[PDB]
Amino acid sequence: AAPESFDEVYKGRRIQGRPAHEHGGGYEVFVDGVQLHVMRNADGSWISVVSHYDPVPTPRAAARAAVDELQGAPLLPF
Amino acid sequence: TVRKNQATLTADEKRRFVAAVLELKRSGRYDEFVRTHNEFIMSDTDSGERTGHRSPSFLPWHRRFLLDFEQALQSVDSSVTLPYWDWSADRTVRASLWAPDFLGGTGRSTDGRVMDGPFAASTGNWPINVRVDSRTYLRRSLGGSVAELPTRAEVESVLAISAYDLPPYNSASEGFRNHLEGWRGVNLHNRVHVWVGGQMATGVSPNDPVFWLHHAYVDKLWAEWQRRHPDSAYVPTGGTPDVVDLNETMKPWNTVRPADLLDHTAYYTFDALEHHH
Ligand SMILES: [Cu+2]
Ligand SMILES: [Cu+2]
Ligand SMILES: [Cu+2]
Ligand SMILES: [Cu+2]
Ligand SMILES: [Cu+2]
Repeated sequence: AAPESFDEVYKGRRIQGRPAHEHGGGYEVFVDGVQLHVMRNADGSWISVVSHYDPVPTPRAAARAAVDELQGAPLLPF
Repeated sequence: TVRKNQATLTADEKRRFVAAVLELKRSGRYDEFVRTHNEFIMSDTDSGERTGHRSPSFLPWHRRFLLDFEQALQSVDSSVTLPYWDWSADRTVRASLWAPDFLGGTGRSTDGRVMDGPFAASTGNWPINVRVDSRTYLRRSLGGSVAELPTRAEVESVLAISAYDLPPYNSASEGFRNHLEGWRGVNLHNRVHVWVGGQMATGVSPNDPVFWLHHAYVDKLWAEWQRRHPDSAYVPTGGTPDVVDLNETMKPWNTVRPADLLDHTAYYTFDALEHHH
């Protein structure tokens, strides 16, 4: 059962999530309109391709961790 | 054919390892390793097909992947072998690993940029091409996102686990493989990726040459586990959906099985590896 969608500006960047070469994913995240690959683990935690080894509780937390990782840099599409 | 602790390499060995890595990068061969790893990282899932990690085949897959990379290095300089980083022993930013004559040190604070060593962006010799974060320079934040590397006592606690792996054969598993991988428990391999930071914390983690030394030590720990548990072996052993069973072939090679990779001594030995006691 999918997490809720979200939309906010986090550290100056627009992060969005929504239920929907890489897995068939039930949830999409975007950083300034560029899709960020994210993945859910069996225990319900989430990761993203820019923070793959450090599970966080929700897709929004993964989007925020991606903005933190990027330090302002644009994301490239997968 | 001997894999040595990084801390013990001679100046000549460090130089030749570095120069072979830089030549694989220059010729374009290096980045395809980065790309293969990212494809499995992004595709492996806990409830679907899973081969390169979060699964029993995490260990044999990385063993073969590292063999492919070591063979490419040897195609450039046949004297070079993969060194390993015992992050339980060499656990500070002061380790010789991180010196400018080997891998260079941590990233500066502003932008995580590695400023020294042969892989610093300023050299012009280490462009980050296969990437998600759009920046093109090597980044690290040693000890940034997590305080400490695993200790010998914590590694020993994982080595003590008798079952190789357990149903459901994924990130929720109990058993040796998942505790070494780190998704459950005190956390060994995942924590090391987090501790280095920069590209090592991402799905394009072979962008950092320390990737190979980390995984060579993870591979050594599998060998130590086998010595501690000569009675325990790879599982599952047949007919498991979405998981590579013992005698099933593995992507992307398709021509090798976990069974063909359990015994490392067919391909290399270690500078030191205890006998079962
Ligand atoms: Cu996907
Ligand atoms: Cu990996
Ligand atoms: Cu545990
Ligand atoms: Cu890894
Ligand atoms: Cu015995």
